[PDB]
Amino acid sequence: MIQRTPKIQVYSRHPAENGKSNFLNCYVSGFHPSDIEVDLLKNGERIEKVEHSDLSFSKDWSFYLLYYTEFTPTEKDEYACRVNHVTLSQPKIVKWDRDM
Amino acid sequence: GSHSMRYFFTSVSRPGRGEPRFIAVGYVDDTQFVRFDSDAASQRMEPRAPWIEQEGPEYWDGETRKVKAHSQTHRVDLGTLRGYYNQSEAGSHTVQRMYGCDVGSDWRFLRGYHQYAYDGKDYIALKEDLRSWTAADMAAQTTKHKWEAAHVAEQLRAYLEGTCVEWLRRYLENGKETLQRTDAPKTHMTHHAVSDHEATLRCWALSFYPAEITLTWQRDGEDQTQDTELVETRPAGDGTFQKWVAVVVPSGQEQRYTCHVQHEGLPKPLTLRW
Amino acid sequence: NLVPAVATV
Repeated sequence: MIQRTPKIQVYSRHPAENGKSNFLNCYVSGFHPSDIEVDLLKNGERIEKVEHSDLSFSKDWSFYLLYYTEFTPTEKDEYACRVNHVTLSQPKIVKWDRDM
Repeated sequence: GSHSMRYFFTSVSRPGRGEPRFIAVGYVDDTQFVRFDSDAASQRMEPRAPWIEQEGPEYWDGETRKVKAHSQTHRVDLGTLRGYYNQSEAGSHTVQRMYGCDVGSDWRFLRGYHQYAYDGKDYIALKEDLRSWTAADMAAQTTKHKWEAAHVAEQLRAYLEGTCVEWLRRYLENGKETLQRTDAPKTHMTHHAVSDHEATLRCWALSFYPAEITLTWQRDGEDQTQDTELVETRPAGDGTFQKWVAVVVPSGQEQRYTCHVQHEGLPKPLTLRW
Repeated sequence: NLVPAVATV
């Protein structure tokens, strides 16, 4: 079986400003097979109300998914995306960097 | 500019009990407009864009029936392919199908496609002439013989040149306010210092539609690829797209570097400096 | 608008 590891980007839908409603995105792509686990995290804790796109794939057959939750950024709260897949020995964590 | 309609289908077998998970999505250009998920309560093709809701109950009945037929073919396929490849019942396997049509600026047929994969690998695809098949291996060659006897290419060609083109034209008209609109990237640049000698410049493109775009760096008016990072184009989640490209530069020399943006929503290429 | 029929492999 071909096994392709997910690429991960974590970012906001709109320019990130404190006190102003936004959406936190975790985009997973380039992976196979399609079974994958994805959590958005607030200060290390799993966010409960997380939705995701319908499964689709690229020309090379690798899958992609967008996971997203409503959020209001503040100065102190830290955000991340946690991913597990068959290709990963330990879950991979990517921190959201607003300064990018 | 050119336009496309494309359908994507994934089925994943569930060995212990029951039928496979089946997910179908439909697109016009970079806009998803329909979906079917076998794990969903409704068991109907669902709208995912306002302009498709214009279509009446017959449309939805018809699409639902067809997408359920697609799902059953895929279920049969998983069993046959398991046989062709001498695999057990213990493992989960995957079939993937993509098909659709491209039209140019005049909205006339340009090309059609229909390709199929098993566990992430090329199985069989229709060729560009829509008359013949590309089979990757001897299992796929068996299918090719079967599809040749039954004149499958002929039926697909008719859809791809006819209905496919005709219904894309129809969709582009009904959704013209969004589908026929281009959204130009909103651009800016950011600065970071790694140390007192090395700096990072990041060129941003946001809120653009369609997804196709080119971002490149120049140094003193020459193209610069070394010491750059270019991320994959990513969905914002409101239907628009985002991308950035970064370059590492000696601190103090920022002014030599320019970012260049090409997009169909820009009549002229855009240039940015720090 | 989906293809009317999908042949099995």
